[PDB]
Amino acid sequence: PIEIPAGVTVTVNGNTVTVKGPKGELTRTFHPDMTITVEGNVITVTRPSDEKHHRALHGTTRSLLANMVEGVSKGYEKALELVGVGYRASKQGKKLVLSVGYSHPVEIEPEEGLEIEVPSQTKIIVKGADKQRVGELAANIRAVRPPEPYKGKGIRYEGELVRL
Repeated sequence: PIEIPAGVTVTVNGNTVTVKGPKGELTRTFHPDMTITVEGNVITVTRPSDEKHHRALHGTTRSLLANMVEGVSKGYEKALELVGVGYRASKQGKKLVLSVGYSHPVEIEPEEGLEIEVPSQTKIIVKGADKQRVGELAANIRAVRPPEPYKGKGIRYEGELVRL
């Protein structure tokens, strides 16, 4: 079973599961053949048979739930860094404002369930409960102005190896 940490509320309705927590809320549907139940303090997954496809479905369903529980409790994040003189980021409302060498700034507003933090003018942190959506928004930010080959200016992931 999956342990429901504190602060986390799990709701099951047929094949749709909703998990809420301090870091966010996520709703997910699972394979019909799988039975999901909140057994007091733990989430249990019961497969219909012992054939292989079910055994595989069972472990796959279990993992997804575990990660849904990890996301709203612990949350996920991806950091990016700005490299280049005059290149800076700031937070104006829910919006990320980027000054990356164009005539005017680029403003990005995260969708629902996503946050963007700017702890220093050259560091951007994207966070949320869905690891995928976090990965996707950070790739979209970097894509505004990826690192150029001669000097490495642009936006790069925090540990991005971009040798000039």
